[PDB]
Order: sequence, then C-alpha cells, then structure tokens
Amino acid sequence: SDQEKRKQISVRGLAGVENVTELKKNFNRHLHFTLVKDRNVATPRDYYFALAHTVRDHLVGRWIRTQQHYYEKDPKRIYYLSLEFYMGRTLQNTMVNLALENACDEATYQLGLDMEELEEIEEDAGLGNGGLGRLAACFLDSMATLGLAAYGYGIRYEFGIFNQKICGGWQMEEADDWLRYGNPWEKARPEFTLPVHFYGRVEHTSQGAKWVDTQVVLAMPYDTPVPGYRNNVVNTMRLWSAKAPNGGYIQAVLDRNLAENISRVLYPNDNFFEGKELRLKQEYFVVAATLQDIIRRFKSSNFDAFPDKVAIQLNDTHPSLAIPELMRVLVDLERLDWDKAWEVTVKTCAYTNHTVLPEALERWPVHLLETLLPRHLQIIYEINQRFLNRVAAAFPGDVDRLRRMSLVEEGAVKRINMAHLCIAGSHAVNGVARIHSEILKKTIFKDFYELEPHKFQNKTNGITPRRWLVLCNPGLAEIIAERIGEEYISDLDQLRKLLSYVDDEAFIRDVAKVKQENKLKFAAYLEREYKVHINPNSLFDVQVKRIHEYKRQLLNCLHVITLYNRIKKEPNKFVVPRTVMIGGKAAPGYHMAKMIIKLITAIGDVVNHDPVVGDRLRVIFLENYRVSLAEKVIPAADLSEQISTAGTEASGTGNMKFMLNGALTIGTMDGANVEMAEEAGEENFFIFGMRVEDVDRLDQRGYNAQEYYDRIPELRQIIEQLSSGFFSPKQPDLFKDIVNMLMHHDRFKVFADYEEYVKCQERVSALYKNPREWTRMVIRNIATSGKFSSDRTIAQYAREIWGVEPSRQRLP
Amino acid sequence: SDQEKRKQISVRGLAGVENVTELKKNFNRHLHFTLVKDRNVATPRDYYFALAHTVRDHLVGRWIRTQQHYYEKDPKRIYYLSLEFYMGRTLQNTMVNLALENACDEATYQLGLDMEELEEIEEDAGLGNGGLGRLAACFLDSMATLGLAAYGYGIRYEFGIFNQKICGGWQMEEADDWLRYGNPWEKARPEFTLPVHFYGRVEHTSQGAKWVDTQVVLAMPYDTPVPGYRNNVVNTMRLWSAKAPNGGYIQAVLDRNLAENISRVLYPNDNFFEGKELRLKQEYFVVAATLQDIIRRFKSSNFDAFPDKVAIQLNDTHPSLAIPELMRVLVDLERLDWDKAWEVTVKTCAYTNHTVLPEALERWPVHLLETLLPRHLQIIYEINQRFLNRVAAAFPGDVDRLRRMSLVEEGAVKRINMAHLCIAGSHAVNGVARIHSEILKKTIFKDFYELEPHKFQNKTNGITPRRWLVLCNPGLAEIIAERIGEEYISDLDQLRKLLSYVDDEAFIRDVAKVKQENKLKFAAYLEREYKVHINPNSLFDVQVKRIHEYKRQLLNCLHVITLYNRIKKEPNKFVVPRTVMIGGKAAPGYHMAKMIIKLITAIGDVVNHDPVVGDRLRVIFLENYRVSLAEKVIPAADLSEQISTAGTEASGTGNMKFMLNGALTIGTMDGANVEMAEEAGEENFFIFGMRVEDVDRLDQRGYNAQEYYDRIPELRQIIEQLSSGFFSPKQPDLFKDIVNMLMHHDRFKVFADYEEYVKCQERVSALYKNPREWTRMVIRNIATSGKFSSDRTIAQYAREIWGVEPSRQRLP
Ligand SMILES: CC[n+]1c(C)c(C(=O)OC(C)C)c(-c2ccccc2Cl)c(C(=O)O)c1C(=O)O
Ligand SMILES: CC[n+]1c(C)c(C(=O)OC(C)C)c(-c2ccccc2Cl)c(C(=O)O)c1C(=O)O
Ligand SMILES: *Cc1c(COP(=O)(O)O)cnc(C)c1O
Ligand SMILES: *Cc1c(COP(=O)(O)O)cnc(C)c1O
Ligand SMILES: OC[C@H]1O[C@H](O)[C@H](O)[C@@H](O)[C@@H]1O
Ligand SMILES: OC[C@H]1O[C@H](O)[C@H](O)[C@@H](O)[C@@H]1O
Repeated sequence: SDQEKRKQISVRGLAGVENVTELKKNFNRHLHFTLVKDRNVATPRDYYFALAHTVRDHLVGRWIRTQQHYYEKDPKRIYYLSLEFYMGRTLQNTMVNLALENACDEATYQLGLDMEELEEIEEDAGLGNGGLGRLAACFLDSMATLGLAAYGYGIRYEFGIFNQKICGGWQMEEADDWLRYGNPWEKARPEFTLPVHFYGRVEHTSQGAKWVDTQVVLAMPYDTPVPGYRNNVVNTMRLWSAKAPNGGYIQAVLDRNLAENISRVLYPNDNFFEGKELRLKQEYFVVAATLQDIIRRFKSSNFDAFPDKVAIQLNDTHPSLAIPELMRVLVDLERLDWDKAWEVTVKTCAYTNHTVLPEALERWPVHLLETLLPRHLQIIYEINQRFLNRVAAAFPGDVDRLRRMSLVEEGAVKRINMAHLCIAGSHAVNGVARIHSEILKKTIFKDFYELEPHKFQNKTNGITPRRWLVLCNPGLAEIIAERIGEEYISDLDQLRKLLSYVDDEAFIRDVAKVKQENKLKFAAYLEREYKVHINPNSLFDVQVKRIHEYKRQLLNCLHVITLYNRIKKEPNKFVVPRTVMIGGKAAPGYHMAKMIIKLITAIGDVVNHDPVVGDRLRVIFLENYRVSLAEKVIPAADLSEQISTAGTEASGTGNMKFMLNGALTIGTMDGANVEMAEEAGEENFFIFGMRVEDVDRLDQRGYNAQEYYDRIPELRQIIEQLSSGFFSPKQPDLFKDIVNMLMHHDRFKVFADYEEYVKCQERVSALYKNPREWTRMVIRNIATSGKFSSDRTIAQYAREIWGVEPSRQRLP
Repeated sequence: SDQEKRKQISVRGLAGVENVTELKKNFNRHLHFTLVKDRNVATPRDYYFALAHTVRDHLVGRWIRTQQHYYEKDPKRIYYLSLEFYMGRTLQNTMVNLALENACDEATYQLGLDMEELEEIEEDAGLGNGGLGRLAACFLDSMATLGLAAYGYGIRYEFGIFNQKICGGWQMEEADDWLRYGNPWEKARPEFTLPVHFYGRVEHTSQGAKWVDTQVVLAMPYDTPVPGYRNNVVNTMRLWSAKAPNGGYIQAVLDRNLAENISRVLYPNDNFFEGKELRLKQEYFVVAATLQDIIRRFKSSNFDAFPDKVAIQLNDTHPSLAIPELMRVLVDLERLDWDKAWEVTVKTCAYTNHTVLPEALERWPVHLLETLLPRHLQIIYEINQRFLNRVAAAFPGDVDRLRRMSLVEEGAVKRINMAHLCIAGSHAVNGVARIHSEILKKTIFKDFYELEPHKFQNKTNGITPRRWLVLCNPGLAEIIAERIGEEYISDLDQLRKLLSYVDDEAFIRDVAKVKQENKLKFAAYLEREYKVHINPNSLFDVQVKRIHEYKRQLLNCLHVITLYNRIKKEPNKFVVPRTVMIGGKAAPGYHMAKMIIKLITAIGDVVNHDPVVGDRLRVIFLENYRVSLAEKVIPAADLSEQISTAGTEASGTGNMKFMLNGALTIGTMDGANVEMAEEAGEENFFIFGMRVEDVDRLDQRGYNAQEYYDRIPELRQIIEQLSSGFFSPKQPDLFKDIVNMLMHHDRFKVFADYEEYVKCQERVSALYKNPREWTRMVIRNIATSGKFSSDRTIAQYAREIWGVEPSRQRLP
C-alpha cells in the first residue's frame, strides 16, 4: 500500500505503437488541450506545435529509459563543454531518427495538413556561429547514435546568431528572437538550479583559501532530448539560463536584468577573439554550473576514481576555465592535496583546437581576471609556476622557451594564454584535420609537443549522415538505398559499394535526376521566398560559410568578374551557364567582411542586368545563411567552393556536406580538403593553387601583390574597374578599402592564387560540358565520402581520448 | 474531402466524464509527458503541476465552447479594465467551480498523494495591492457565474506585489518571482500581439491629425480561464506582456530589456499616487492594446452601434487614458466627427471611484503627458474646452466653478486631473459603498453631481462566496449545507434562512465547533511554517489589510498596550485571553507604515515575554499577508478589526469576508461597515467612535491631540512609554516620529477615538465570556451577510450600468 500504490505512475503505456491512428488522435489532443484551440481558429503555427508535441511524446519513454539506464549501469560519462550548439531545426530530425517520418506524414495528410509546410514554421536553434558550433551538434547526434553516455553542456541563449537581412546591398543585423512562441523541445529543470559566483575576493584562512564576498547568479538548466538513429537512445543537451538570486524598490527589481543578461546573446564572432567581460562571464557561467552538476552526478553513484568516471571535452578554449575551476573545487572545497588534484584534472580534461590564426585565440588580460575571478587567477599562476618548473627541468638553461611556454603573456597588458592553460591541464590536445594537427605540432604548439609528444593527437572532423544526407537529401538517400540498402546511414563507409555502379547507366541517370530535382526545388524556394529568379539549367557554383578574409570570398569575386569580362570581350563565344551563389554572415564589427558582402551584391547589380550576359551568368548573395538554409542549398549544389589560403582553414565541414550530397569540389590543399581529395582521388577533385610550403616560401621573401598586378592584364582590368567605380557608379571610391588591402595588406595572398584558380575553373566547366562524365566523377566522390561521417570521428575520440567503447546495440 | 477531413480535429472527446479512474490516468500522462519525469525522480512540485494540468484540461472544452458561444450569439460585451487582478491561487478554485474537488482528492489519494500538500505548492498570482485588486478578481468570478460575456483586461506583471519578510522586526521586501517554475493556467496568444506607441509628435495634415515618429512596444496577450460556478461557463482574463519590436550590436540586443520593462513590476502603492513615468507607460500600454483588441472583436461580428455592443469599465482612473485613446482612434483613424465620437465614448465608458483621500488620486503633470503622449494631451485639452463650455452654459457667470471643474489643474506644475477626465467621459460614475457614494456627491465630485446628477450611482462592493466561503471554510460551508442545501453558493441571500436556527442547540454547537477547528488548524500552520506558538483557547483578534495611517493599526496598537498595562496594574484580575494578530504590507517608500510594522513587533517583543502576562495576551504580526494567507486566517478569526477613521475607507471588503466566516465585527461607521451593521442589526455589531459628521465638526474647530492627552491618564502612560524607550530599550527615541505625528500631525484623529474604542473592546470581551451568546450573535451575522456577495454587486452593475441581464442558465 501507500508507496506501493505509486507503482501505477509509470511510463508503461504511451501514445500506442507508432502508427497513423494514434498519431492523429494525439495531434488532436495537443491542438485542443495543449494549444487550447480548435480547427476554426488554429493557425498554421498552431498546427506545427500540435505536430511537434505529438512527436516529442515519443521521445519521453526512451529519454527516461536511457537516463535510468546510465544510472543503473553507471558507465564512464562524457561531457562535451561548448559555448555553442548550432542545432538547426528539430522536428524532421526527431521524426527521422525515431522512424516516424512516414507515419506523421500520413497522419497529417488524413487531417488535411501538409507536413512540409508545417516543418517550415520551426525556426533554427542558432546557438552557434558556424563550424565549431555545428560540430558540437553533429557530435551530439553521433554520440547518441553510438550509444555513449554523453551530455552536451552549454548556455541557453535568449538570442542566437543574428538574422541577417540585406538592405541596399548591405548586411543588416536583426535580433534572433527564436524563443518568441516557445520551444516545444526543451524541458526546464528548476530543481537542478545552481549558484555561480563572481567578483569577491580571496582570504587565506588556517585551512586554505576562501572565496568570499561574491556576487551570485543562478543557473537554471533546460534539457533538450538528442535521439540516436533508431537505437532507442535519447541523450541530453543541458543548456544553462541566468536568473537573478532573490535606487529604490522598483529599480532594484528592474536591475535583476543585469545578472540575467549573462545568457542573453551569443557573441557573433567566428574565428575572432573579443575580450569583452560579458563573454568572460558567460564562459565562467557555463563552466561553474556544469562542473557542479558533473560532481553531483559523480557523488550520486573518493576522487581518485573521478577520471575513470568523467571525461570533460573542451570545445576550443572557451570553456577552459574548467581546468582552474575543477582545481578550485577539489583543493578549496574538497580539500585534496594540490598534486593529487592536478593529476585528477589532467586525466579528466582534453582540449580541441580549431584554428591557427593568432587573432582567433583567447588571451584574457589579467586585470579582467583578477577582479572578476580572483581565485582562478591565483590558481592559474600556481599552475603556471609548476608547469614552468617542469619544462625548466626538461630543458635546463632554455630561458626563452620558458618565456614562450608561459601561461602568462607579459607586455603592456599582461594576459593569460588560454590555449597554453588547456595543454598544461589536459591529457590530450587535438587538431581537427590531419594537416591542421601537424601544423600545430610544428608551429604554434611546437614547444609543447616537444615537452609532451604523447598529448598531441588528431581527430579529423565529420558531419552526421542523418541530418546531412537522410534528412536534407531524401532523393539521393533513396536511390542510394535501392542499390545498397540502409545500413550506410550508421556505417557511411558502405557508400564505397557505390563505386561498383560508376558505369551503371541507371544509377548514372538517377544521380543526375536527383540533382536536377534539388536544383529545381531550390530555384522554386528562392523565387517564392525572395522573388529571385535563377536558371535551373546552369551550373550551381556555391560558396557558403561565414564571410572572412581567410576564406577568400574575394578570390571568388575576382573569378566572377573575370567570367563577366571574358563574356563582354567575346559576347558570341559559348560559355557554360553558371549561377554563382555566395552566402554567409559577417561579424557585426568586421568592416572588411561587410565590404565583401557589399561587393558581392554590387557585382550582381551589374552582372545580372547586362543584356548581353542574359541567362549565361548570374551572381546572387544568399541572405541569412544558417543550418536550415544549408540543408536546402547544399543538396542543389554542383560546385563546392573551398578556397581558403593553404594553412588557414583548420578543417572545414561544409566541404564534407557538399561532397556527401553530390557536388564536385574546387579548392586548395587546406584543412580536410586534403583528406577528401585523398579519399576520392585527386583525379576526381579540383585542387589548385599554393600549398602550405608555397605560402611559407612567399612569406620568407615577402608577398608583393604588385608583382601579380603588373604581370596579369586581366587582374589589372578588374582592380581598375573596382577603383574607378564601375561596380559603384554613385560612389566611385566605395571599394577603395578592398583595393588597398588587396594591393598592400593582404595577409591571405589572394592575387597569388588568382591565375591558377581561374584556369582550374576553366577545367570545371570543361567537365560540366559532359554531363555523363561530370556525373560519374560525382559518383566517385559520394562513394568515398564515408570517412567524413561524425560517427567515425566520435568513435576515435571515444577509443583514443575518452577511453570508452562505442556501440550500436539498441535499447528496448 | 480535404477541408471536410478537418472535422475530425475536434474537442468532442476529452479525459472522459469527470471521475477517479480517468483522472489518475491523466495525472500520470502529464507527469511523464508534460513534466518528462517518472515516480523515481518526481518532486512534490512536479506532482502539483501534474495535478494542475489534469484539472486545466477539464476547463478547455468549456473554455472553447463559451467563446464560440459569444461569437455565435454576439451579446453585448463587458470589458473590465484594471491595472490589478489579485487572483491568489487557481487550483482549488478551479476544482470547486468544476465540481472536481472530491474526485481529484480521491484520485490523488489512490496514487498515494496528498492534495492539500500539493495545493500549498502553488503560489499566489499577486498582481494587485489590496482591495481594488481583489475586487477585480471577485468580479471576474461573479461575471462568469452570472453568465455575462465579460473579459478582464490587464497587465501580465513579471513581478507581483513584493513578498514581505520580517527582519529585526522590520519589513524587508523581496521580488515576487511567481513565474519562476512557469504558470500552468495561462496560454500565450502570439497571433493577437499588438503594437503600442509612445513619444513621437503630432502633425496636422489636410485630413486631420497624425501621430508620427513614435517608439513602438509590442503587447503579447496571455489568456487565463475564469470558470463560473458549475454553469459550464469559462470566461477569459487577458493579460498583456511587453515585447521589444524587431553602442553596438550586443548592447542593442541587451537594450531590448528597456521596452520590455513596461510589464516588469506592479507598483506597490495602495491608496497613494506616485507620478512615475514608467507607471504612466503601463497605464497607456494596457489601454492601447486592450482597445485595439476590443475594436477588432467589434469589427469581426458602423460605430453608432459601438455602445450597444461594448461596455468598458474603468477600475479607478488607472485606465482612464481609454477615454482619450478611444477618441484618438475614432477621430484620427476611423475618421468620425468629434461629437459623434464623443457621444460613442461617453456611452461606452463608466468610471468607478475607490477613495476620497487627495493623495490617492491621479494628477499627471502635463509635461509628462506632452512628451510621452502628445496627441492624448491635445485631445484632453479639447475635451476640457468642450466640457467647460457646457458648465459655463449651465451655470453662467460662475467662473470659480469652471476653475474647480477643469480637467487641467493650474499652478507651479500644471497637471491633468484624471478623475475629472473620467466623469466627463463616462455615462456613469460610481462609489463603492452607500456612504462613500453619498460623500462623493457632497464633497469631491459635488460640482459634477450638480451638472449631471443622472451620472452618479452607487454599487456597494462584494466578495465571492465561492473563494471566500466554499473554498476557504469547508467546515462552515458544510454545516450550513446540511441545514439549508447548496443553493446559497450562488444565492447568498438564502443565508437568511439560518436565522431560523439561532436557538437551535445543534447548529449553535456546530458553528462553535467549526470555528475552533479553524483556530486549531491556523495555530498548527503558524507553528509549522513560522514556529510561532499561539493559544487556541484565546479570542483571535485580527486586523489584516495594507498598513496605513487611515486604517489606524496605530489605534489597535494603543489598545493592546492598554490591555498590557491594565494586566500589569492588576495582575491577578481575570481577563479574556486574547491573541491579537495584525498583518499587512507597507508600500516601500511609506515611512510611517514601516514604523508601524516595527512598533507592532516591538510591542510583541515586550508583551510576549512578560512572565506575569503569560498565556493571557499575545501580540503577533502576520508576515506577508496576501490572498492565500487571508483564506487561512480569516476563517479562524473571532474579532474582525475595521477601525478606519469615519469617512476614509471607501468600502472595504475584508470586513465582508470576516462576517461571512463567523467573526464578530468591531469598527467605525465607515464604508460598508454601515451597511453590514444595517443588515445584521447594530445590536449584533460593535460600532464605536466618531461618525463622519463628528470628524467634520472636529475639523471645523481644529483637532488638538493635546486635549485628549491631557484628559486621559491611560493614554498619557502609553505615549510616555513610547517616548521613553519602553518598547525600544537599545534605541530610546526609535518611535519619536510616531509620537510626534500622533501629538501634532495626525490627520486621522487616533486619540479622538481611543476612549470609545477601549470601552467597546471591553464589551467585546464581556460577550466572549459567554460562548453561547457570542455564537448566537455570530449566527445572526453570517445569516445576514448575503447582500455582500459580489454576485449582487455585479448584477447591479449589469442592470444599471452595462445594460445587460445576468443569468444562471448552464451551458452544455
Ligand atoms: C538519479 C539518476 N538520474 C536519472 C535516472 C534521471 C531521469 O530519469 O531523467 C528522465 C526524467 C529524463 C536524471 C534526472 C534526475 C532528477 C531530476 C531530473 C532529471 Cl532529468 C539525471 C540527471 O542528472 O539529469 C540522473 C543522474 O544521472 O543524476
Ligand atoms: C472568432 C471568435 N472568437 C472565438 C470563437 C475564440 C475561441 O474559440 O477561443 C478558445 C480557443 C478559447 C477566440 C479566439 C480566436 C482566435 C484566436 C485565439 C482565440 Cl482565444 C476569440 C478572442 O478574441 O479571444 C474570439 C473573438 O470573440 O474574437
Ligand atoms: C557546416 C556549416 C558551417 C561550417 O562551414 P565551413 O565551410 O566549414 O566553414 C557554417 N555554417 C553553417 C550554417 C553550417 O551548416
Ligand atoms: C480582501 C483583501 C484586501 C482588502 O481588505 P480591506 O480590509 O478591505 O482593506 C486586502 N488584501 C487582501 C490579501 C485581501 O484578501
Ligand atoms: O572544427 C570545427 C570548425 O571550427 C572552426 O569554425 C574552423 O574555422 C573550421 O575549420 C573547423 O572545421
Ligand atoms: O473598492 C475596492 C477597494 O478599493 C480600495 O483598495 C479602497 O481602499 C477600499 O475601501 C475598497 O473597498
């Protein structure tokens, strides 16, 4: 009795068995009881929510069963700490991974509703800037699919990356109010709310140190379910929200906004460090709450065993304060000896590096750290002293090495090198692509690689075949399925078997048919939503990624102006029609990035209206590039632009998405491009330009852009056009900053790769002229894209860093 | 087909038929799917939410059916505009009105849960300061119960009235974060979001005037269901929330908080005007959005008919901008002639006055109005000019009358008298108690009553018998029910029939038994929650209401010190044991109110620890008085203190609650006390002190507190104790401001009513000494409390102001 009567309360029976009748029944229940509406007043958005709640209900039993499972079994837990999780939309993904897509599609059909229309109502959960943010998302999906006891931990931003609008040809930022109509996926957990401390001071009492007189900010966690692919595993992504703890009364209540501002906006910087105190607060905020929750879970089914039960993966140095914080907790609060604590910390943390550009790495001024986090600075100084002691003993006499390896950067404004803090406090440091990891070992982290070689590894990036194939390209996924089955969805290497079809006329016809369907669908979408007309029988040339000088959208710009100038030169000469699409967001304070967007639209303004050009060349800027737009444009792409200066793009992931969806690649030997070319065969790739060794040689003697300008007539013509106002009649000097940079301050040597890039593009169009051969080369690409699935990347992280074994065994 | 297939989507079948099996089934469903939890980790709060969602589901069909009904039938609609709705808790109330209380009680029993415990988790929706806010709430309940097509319209405050804490004997304010764990009762309605304009300027174009260059703030509505008593009617309370429309990017996103601050906190002023611009914004905010929604609904099933279809009731002058706003819309936007528009407006609006104190009435400086609402000020000036033209024609030559009646108050700081704007723009003005309405006609609104007698009415206040009897005193409700049935719950006049039992020994025994049960339960609650010990066999003397000088808690203080001094004087003389309880909140900036709370605790500090006093007298301050505490302490009260200075308390409603729950009343002939004494018979009341005419006579010759001090030795002793530090040893002069006010600046003549109050209290204890006679007098009170049910008040408003007929006919 009594407590035995509570056994009734169980998940036991849900919405049935996963079919049309019960689904309709539940959609209906949600529309009336959850949305408090009826068919006469229900809005399209209401229907979207009704469907989303019905689908979400199917996650619950699994979600509860999975967490119960980890509690019972008690496996080692993996914690992915990141300040970004670029999740995109959740509805379709959930349906696909739960195998409910068809049933929901039919149930919504019988209720007279269009599921595709409804899916379009959901907006992106854009809590990320780009690559690094999307990687965390793909990683969450793969860890679930591989049955790992993994937890994603981040910040629940009220405003994700800004929604970009184009006005007058310029980018305009708009707050991304994604939580306006609520979020049907998350579930707040008040009872796990935790306190995070700031400022204050340190007093050294008999016992040890004490952090006193601090300002408190509460951290309320919101859980979002992350379903693996058809294995009945539902993992959790826990995002923290800032809440005030509990000039006059009114102002005091209005001032609660100050403390809650911590989780207000995602800083829109991609590959760029901005030392704003509010960002430092966000970083400490996610770290402090996360570590408390991790230790709680550890204590609930001493610390010697911590590393055998916990793995903390730092996505970049953003959550690096986890190192000194874990030490603070173990030493100050748990009272362990420093060295035993340090052993535990190193064994627990591992650091992932995503870039080699100096301006993209974190170096916090010590004055900012001493006032905001006084005891963390003290602990960092002690970590530094003991680390420097070790290198000094390993390399006696080498004082300059000590200076280079120090966690503290002396100078006008003393700063703390966070990357150095991470290497010292992690048992594994990793690059995200073979070439990148090697560059780390030879340049920026060389001193560290020499002191601790065992620490450095590589983990080439990947993307999830679920969202990036099954989800976004059903057509491609089905034709691949009719030939080889469905086991590839969680074993991408099986795509290899498609090589056996390279000379199969049916498959060759099908690959091309799927592509043109996608091209047609994308063209329809652009005309409907933006009233933009694009020629579907043109080659879709696409460069989508954040706007950057290192990504060289400018090089792409030089090429399209070349294509235009050549056409005007010889109007009646045939050219492979092209629709050149460039999309991506610029960071608010990045002037050159904003000028590049303006140059792109400016070029289009001339190119797109020249009668002699007509249907032959069209240049368009894809506004507001985000995960959901990627899922639309990537599958309709013919040519994938991956032209960063060799040695600058650590890996890239968009490159992999384009390859998986049937596009041929034109790029440099940079990042993962190297490994992708290796996988498909350089003969099936369009690699061009300088190699890393080539830019290094140019650096040794000095890069003189004038040389290339004096030697290339076609290049001179374009700069002359830019400078004279040909692309900006009403404001002739509009692009003088672009021209000046290119001519005298180009760190990314655009002119040095111009000629080879233009020639390589000539060969791309030569191949496109032969559909049969273009398609056969495409098949050889898709068939070798298997190594780039995040399931592979994750399995390596698991076996070589976390010390846990992946698994595709389903739960009941 | 197609659109005929959507007929399936219907409310048709819900959670069954209203019994235990289906209720358990649904509680369970909600716990797993809505809270995403299971019995092993569910917290008590989770269970509370599970139960609340299950109950809420029963509201939906009715809620949808009711609104559909008003749309089909299209009755005249009544709009109750108020800046406060003191709703208290919703769970029990909903269960009671839907007749689900017993079933939920049993279903939660079988699931091993304690419903009472769970109900205690819900916190008050304290969006009100006191009387005026509670009245709107009681009114919402009665309008539903009387089948009126009524809509409550207000602001969804993020923070209601502050939670009061007592520290060191002083009040400490704490933000009331009532939406922290979410609100299971409300349902946001994004699609009805509306724009509200501020600042800007006015330009007079050919056509007419135009309000241009304004700052926009969006208004998002949240609906809360309000169920009538067992008639299947569910009306709506629509509360507006402020949302920003869509120094750098980051700061710009952080600055969205500024516009959303409008709906952040309820100003904690009770009977006091504070001219803060943020308050003016809140007032315009609720008015502008509300009027747009009202006109939308009007247009969707010309303006001549507006008054036949719309009634706008202004709760005080808070939403008075509705008058100039309705004119702005009709003239500027709908292009109607001024006079036809004015006719429509007056016929549509009616104003309710709640006080006569000058400091409690709204007078907005014109500079504040010209910058924030430039065209409203222009319209107010035109309304003034035309109104003054009418009085001038009605009273030729009377220039001083024009000056007194003007909507504009000249002087150092020109201001707009909002009460005057309301009378001019309403077809009915009303006081809230017979004596109050008459005072309006003879003093403050005299000039207006002389120009338009037909306009002035009275509508004596009431309280709802559902929440204030059935809900809070089940014991009393059941014994009354065993004698006369249940029809009284929506026909309170039937309580009259209990007079037939005044000499019935069973009923007499039962009334006293119910009271002592409540006294016992309250004593248990105070010891559990506050570790406060009170003697259950003492007479519970209670004064709960906001702390004010006009309410004279100080007079009550003088009495308890008298009781103490008399006991110390003659220790061995018998006295009726008393537990004097005083509770209520002080406005943050009201110094005297805060000193009074401190004096109360100070007195307790001495009284409660004197060994010779022992169990005989105990003085306690009930911390954080709010609607849910009222429901607990009022039913356990023996003596209800209603001692405001005659002519100051417009009505009062707590007085009525105490009468309905079996407490005898000690008070002045003020507000509704007059009508309550009339109903039960003054012989069954404890009326004392000066009457209105008596304070007026004192005012004519001058109030000299020194006279009373020189003539009353016992009074002199107390002031001497206060002044010397007897109640504040460590800070002797702590209460010098209280003493100084009483001696020389008492606008409320406390000393003038001291002697009569003390004697009247002697007679109260004389009666208490005789339980049988105390109880019989109590019966005569409860039996005549019927006129004070808000159902009566509302029926009068309906028939004499709104022009609509009440109805108890149930819906299916
Ligand atoms: C006690 C063991 N856990 C478990 C079986 C959980 C569960 O049943 O979760 C389901 C409702 C999705 C879960 C959990 C526990 C308490 C409140 C809320 C959650 Cl969410 C967690 C966690 O920290 O999140 C567990 C853990 O490990 O501490
Ligand atoms: C079209 C007629 N109305 C009606 C039958 C309603 C209804 O079915 O509401 C149910 C979901 C609780 C209701 C309504 C209409 C559209 C969206 C949301 C609501 Cl809530 C209202 C309103 O303004 O609130 C109506 C009105 O009058 O305009
Ligand atoms: C995959 C992805 C990225 C990363 O693209 P790269 O070309 O590797 O820089 C950026 N943004 C979005 C929306 C993505 O989907
Ligand atoms: C009824 C009520 C009031 C009004 O009380 P009066 O004594 O009429 O001023 C104030 N506060 C609360 C919580 C109430 O329930
Ligand atoms: O590692 C994930 C991604 O992180 C960053 O955004 C890098 O610029 C990119 O090259 C890398 O692919
Ligand atoms: O009208 C409702 C209430 O409004 C105010 O709070 C008055 O002080 C009170 O007397 C009245 O009862």
